[PDB]
Amino acid sequence: KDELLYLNKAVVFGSGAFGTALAMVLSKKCREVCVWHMNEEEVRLVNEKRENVLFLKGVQLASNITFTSDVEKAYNGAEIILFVIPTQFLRGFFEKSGGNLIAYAKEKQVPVLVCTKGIERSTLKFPAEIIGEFLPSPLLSVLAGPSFAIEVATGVFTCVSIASADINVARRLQRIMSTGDRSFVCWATTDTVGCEVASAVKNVLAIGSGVANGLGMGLNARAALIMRGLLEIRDLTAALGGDGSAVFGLAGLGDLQLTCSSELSRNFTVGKKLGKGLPIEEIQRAVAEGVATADPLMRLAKQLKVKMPLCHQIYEIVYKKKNPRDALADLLSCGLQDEGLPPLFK
Amino acid sequence: KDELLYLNKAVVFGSGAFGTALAMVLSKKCREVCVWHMNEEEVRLVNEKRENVLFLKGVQLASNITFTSDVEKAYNGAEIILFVIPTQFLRGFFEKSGGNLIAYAKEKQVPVLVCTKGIERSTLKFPAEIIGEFLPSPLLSVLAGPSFAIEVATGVFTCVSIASADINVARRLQRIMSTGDRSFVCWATTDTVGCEVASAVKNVLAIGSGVANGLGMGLNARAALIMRGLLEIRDLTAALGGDGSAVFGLAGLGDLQLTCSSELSRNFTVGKKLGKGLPIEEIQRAVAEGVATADPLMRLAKQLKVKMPLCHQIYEIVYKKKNPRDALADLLSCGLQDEGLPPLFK
Ligand SMILES: CCCCCCCCCCCCCCC
Ligand SMILES: CCCCCCCCCCCCCCC
Ligand SMILES: Fc1nc(Cl)c2nc[nH]c2n1
Ligand SMILES: Fc1nc(Cl)c2nc[nH]c2n1
Repeated sequence: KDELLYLNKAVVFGSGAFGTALAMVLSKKCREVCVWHMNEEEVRLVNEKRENVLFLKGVQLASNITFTSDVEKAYNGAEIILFVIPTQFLRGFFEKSGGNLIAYAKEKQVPVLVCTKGIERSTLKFPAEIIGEFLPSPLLSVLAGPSFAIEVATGVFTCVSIASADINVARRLQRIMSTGDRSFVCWATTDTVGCEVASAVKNVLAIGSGVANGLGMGLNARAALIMRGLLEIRDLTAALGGDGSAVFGLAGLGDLQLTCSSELSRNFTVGKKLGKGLPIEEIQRAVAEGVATADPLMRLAKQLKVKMPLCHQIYEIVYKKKNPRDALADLLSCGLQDEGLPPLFK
Repeated sequence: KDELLYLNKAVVFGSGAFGTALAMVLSKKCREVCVWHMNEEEVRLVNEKRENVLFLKGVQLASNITFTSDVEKAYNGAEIILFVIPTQFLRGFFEKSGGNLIAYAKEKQVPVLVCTKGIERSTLKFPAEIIGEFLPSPLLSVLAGPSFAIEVATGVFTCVSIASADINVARRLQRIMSTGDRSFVCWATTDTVGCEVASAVKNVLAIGSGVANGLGMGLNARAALIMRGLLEIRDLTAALGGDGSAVFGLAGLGDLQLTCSSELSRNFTVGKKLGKGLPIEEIQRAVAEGVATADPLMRLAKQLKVKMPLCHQIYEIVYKKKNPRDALADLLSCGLQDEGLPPLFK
């Protein structure tokens, strides 16, 4: 059924740019939308100026969006729950404040949409997997795709995929998240692993994109990094048991090419400074997702015996003061090779 | 063998930007490089100013690159032949001036590299297929990948794929085209059809990218157009008997994302003006490859019963004065769907 679903209430845990942007999306499909933010003082401010001046300045929030520091009131009555809490705080949130939330979600069978991205350092697990330790899979879906927050928040045409092991679960969330004016369109897929992998790895690759630019390279190089980088996402996805159908879709190449072409992003800028010879210490003044993700990514890759040429070199440049130019030469020391892509048709 | 091959002579038929750029690449692997250009008066000019002021202004040609209007002297002694002659002139060139050239190529078993891109209107065939009517396949390879001419001509890091039904043929051309400083790296593949399809369709899609921009959309939209557009390249490739291994590689998504992000390209500008409501007649002052390719592409698609949503709508906007906004709505009238990508791993 391509018929949309409207709800009475939606709750979004995570007040970042993406989370706020998604709250704007939901304000067009849900009579009420609550956005949980821990700092009460800042919550009042946001509700007063009707604008998330903290992480989405310049965008006026719909009048039916209300920020709150009260976890209980936040999810109370919600018919869909979105998690956009940073990876490092995810587990702690559930242990310290998710008790009743979890019970409610299970009791009322409320759909949960995972929008958090990254890799937990202690377990090398992805967001949806972490959340899966507290909530059952039947209620878990992941949202991923080329979706700059500003564009999503202001209703500029955007496409994303919704992933769930059970495609029917994804299709229902697809009916909830897709907007009436077709400005936010969702596509269903089963590849939850591919989505989480791509969402994490793209940030590391984006730093490599920055490096290439700071190294004097142009757009041909960026296109090659994206194409060869996507294969690393594919290989890691396979090793993690993912079906891989999201790799060459919106969450995979779609989001990857977008993220690697965002020259003003912190991942890019950090990479550019690294390509220009600046030491990481000096650059650190700004925590780019790519920097934080590179270590656990490398450890997970090693643990699974997955070779990730680009990501490995990016880790060396960022963590082992490796000279960008030398890293590049090492990458190319492999010699002439075949593109390494299987045929699609026999 | 990852060991490079150097030659005494190389000839490039086609003096355009890409052809000249490739001549620069060859000047680093071939003692002598001839570039055929029909107009003798212009040939003398280029050789005097040692610069292709006609299609690659600003780039000084290597001293071992010589332009010429003499087809015979051009290929005489060449150990590799590149064709970059525009599609519409390809067949006529072989009929009127390729007689001895063809004989020589067959006699000496000289490798031929097809760099021309497009669709011949009269036969709806691709460049390598057209050339295949005069020369045997064993000697035919195709070059495709994200490769802006200026960057290639000046040695800025670039990656491309070399396609040949017989992978061993591609691997040898890969040893010839790849440069000693690893600034131009070639990857071998068998998907000649996918490469030719992607190279032609990308220009039509680039116009759609322009439309999206002139329509007020942002980068999320562009990323979605690239991802969904790639599927049209895939489907058409399948229908033409291609193995498809190039679709998600350098010649496919690599070149596509690059071509769709070139905001200053004619395909983009034409698309932008169309998205802004300007009639094609008014815009035409500049023949964008996308405009010329859209008609034969649509006719070939219809002939093979291949649905190409984006390319079809772009054809309507360009040839049938269809309102960009209406085209967009028609594209989205399909309703909620699954992403439609098969799993890569079982
Ligand atoms: C980290 C610097 C940016 C690199 C520029 C892109 C180069 C892409 C080529 C990758 C080839 C990898 C060889 C496979 C082992
Ligand atoms: C031609 C205008 C540009 C369109 C902007 C990109 C939209 C991509 C969505 C395509 C969906 C196609 C539905 C499949 C039939
Ligand atoms: F952001 C953010 N979110 C949550 Cl949930 C937190 N818990 C402790 N610090 C935290 N910071
Ligand atoms: F460009 C270009 N190339 C060739 Cl080969 C031609 N033959 C006739 N006009 C032509 N224009």
